[PDB]
Amino acid sequence: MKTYVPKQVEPRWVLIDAEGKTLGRLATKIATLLRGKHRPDWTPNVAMGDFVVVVNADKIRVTGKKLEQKIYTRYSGYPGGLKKIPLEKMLATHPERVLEHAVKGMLPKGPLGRRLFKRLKVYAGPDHPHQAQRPEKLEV
Amino acid sequence: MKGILGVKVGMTRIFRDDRAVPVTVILAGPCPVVQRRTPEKDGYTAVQLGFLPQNPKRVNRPLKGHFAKAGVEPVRILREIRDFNPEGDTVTVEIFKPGERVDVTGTSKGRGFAGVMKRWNFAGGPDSHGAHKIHRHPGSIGNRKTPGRVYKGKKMAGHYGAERVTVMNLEVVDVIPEENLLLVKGAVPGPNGGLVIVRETKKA
Amino acid sequence: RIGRLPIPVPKGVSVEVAPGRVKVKGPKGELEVPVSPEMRVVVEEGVVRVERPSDERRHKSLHGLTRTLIANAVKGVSEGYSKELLIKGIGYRARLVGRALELTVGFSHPVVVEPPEGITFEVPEPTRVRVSGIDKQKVGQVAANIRAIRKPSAYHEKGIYYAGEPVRLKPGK
Amino acid sequence: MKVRASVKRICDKCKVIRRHGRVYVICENPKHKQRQG
RNA sequence: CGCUGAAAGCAUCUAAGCGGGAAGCCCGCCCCAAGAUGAGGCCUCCCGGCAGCCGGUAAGGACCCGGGAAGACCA
RNA sequence: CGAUGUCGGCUCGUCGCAUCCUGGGGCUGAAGAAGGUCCCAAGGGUUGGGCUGUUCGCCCAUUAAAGCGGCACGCGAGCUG
Ligand SMILES: [Zn+2]
Repeated sequence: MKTYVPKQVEPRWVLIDAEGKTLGRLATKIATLLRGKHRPDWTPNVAMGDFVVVVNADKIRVTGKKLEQKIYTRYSGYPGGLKKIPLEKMLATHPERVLEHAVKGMLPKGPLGRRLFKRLKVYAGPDHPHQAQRPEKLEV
Repeated sequence: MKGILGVKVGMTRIFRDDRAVPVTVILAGPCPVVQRRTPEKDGYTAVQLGFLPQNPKRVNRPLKGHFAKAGVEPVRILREIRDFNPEGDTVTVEIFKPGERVDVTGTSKGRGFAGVMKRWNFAGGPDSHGAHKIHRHPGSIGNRKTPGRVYKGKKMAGHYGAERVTVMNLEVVDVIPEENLLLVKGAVPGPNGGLVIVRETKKA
Repeated sequence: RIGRLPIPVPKGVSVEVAPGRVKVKGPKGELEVPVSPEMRVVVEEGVVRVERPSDERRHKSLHGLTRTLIANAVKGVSEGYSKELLIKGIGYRARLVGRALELTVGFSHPVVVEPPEGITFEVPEPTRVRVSGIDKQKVGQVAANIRAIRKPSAYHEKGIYYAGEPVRLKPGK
Repeated sequence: MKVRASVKRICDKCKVIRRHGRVYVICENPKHKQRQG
């Protein structure tokens, strides 16, 4: 009686409202659905988590003074190339990249992890071009 | 933002107000637009300028169709003037006027695998007092075990020039309408005959 | 003794409460006060009040601030406000230029100030200027910038002074 | 603005505030103006 | 450095809020840049037999050759 | 210790800020100018020479200034010795 492995399953699209939800918590549930660890047929070594689309990423909310005290930094490899970016500016420019950074901070690494991050699609604002994919709305 | 294609014909000083104002002479026009970069079509504003004309028997079908969608004769070189919607269909030197400030973008003369002195003006080493075989080397290039590597962007040998270069805030000494020639004070990047782009200066 | 206090609403003043914000339209004009939703607006004709839901520090704070603030607002749309300035310093004075106020207080040039929206610059003389409007904070803001232009001088009465601003300058040479 | 760690009243007019997470010894005397740091 | 302002009748630049404010930061200037594997966008050109597979192909390209302020080679 | 080349100078720099100048400000025993001190500030700059192996320092002349340090008291498979 070997442990069961499922066959390949079509990923079920899932829409998620970025508005009104906390950054960390929402990113948590997003990562959870992304892994497919909501499915009884779950298996680690294969990306069978669901495709996820989010809208109103700008409409995310964050507790405390994290608007400014949270500094998304980057590194160019160049001396003094540490580019600190506060959370506010990062909202004004790339809020979708904010959620990308937060959820990517929670995914398991490795090529499976990167493909999983490909499996996610953020859209700041209320719209997205995936109606053909039938994005199932799912409150969290 | 006004601009025009052009070619560096050479340099020369001339006399205005008892000053031998050195200028570079630049055959700019005429420049026919071939495609206008529109935001609805391309997400921004710009035009596409042909200069100089090209042999019809030396043009591929794709470009030929590109001039059929346009109306211009087949033309050798084609560039974009960002954020420039010329009402006219062939920009010429008339868009500028002598005394107007411009910025010129060209490819400086390719100096090949430039040494480190000529490329970055490193002092090199002494010529005597025992300098062993190092008269033009950069000396040290880093630090010891901490951090024990080479930072990115450390100046070294490589291709000095042969690159898109823009000198800025030049002055239109004089325009030459009949010739499509333009007179700009100072020097322009690139060799004589090397293509260039003349643009209004972004200064103020 | 202050959120305890009742806020009279002498018409013609339309105290319009919205969720977390009031819209008061008096005779002098109109405005809106954004307000903490935690505080209730006791909308009674003639006198409106505020009911702090608890007595935490945040609720006596927000209670007093909300009450006195909205009272300032209704007094704004109902009367507007004024804040004078006694320009001093020899040869220092101003003069209204249409809406913009020119002021020359000893630079390499004059200094012109533009009234934002209601903000009017009254020039009783070149030496004294009034800046009035419905807003209480904004009068102190624009007039604040005015006094910021040529601050008081520590050694001479040579600088933009508030009306009632006590003139305390130290001795010099 | 005397900066220090042990900011304190000097005269009775020395009023103290916790302005923006810091403690300020504000008073009429500009000499008495103190910033804890 | 402020304006409004409660907590705390007063006052308080702060607690709500708003403003000003530096060779500083971001942008703005210049250059690189879609291996940006998120591989972007726009224009123009091409059209059979045994997800494929073969075929010569179209567009086009390469080799070759004359070179070149392009260049170590390559490009 | 079956090797981690040791001072100094040269080249090349990169970084910290406990900032010398340049930017902003507070107080003053700040009349103005020049100042003193402290706060914010690391973008850029921070000279040439005489002496000495020297670093250091003194001195000459300047400068807005002529910063202190870290980087194996940086840097010898880069030079010197
Ligand atoms: Zn005191």
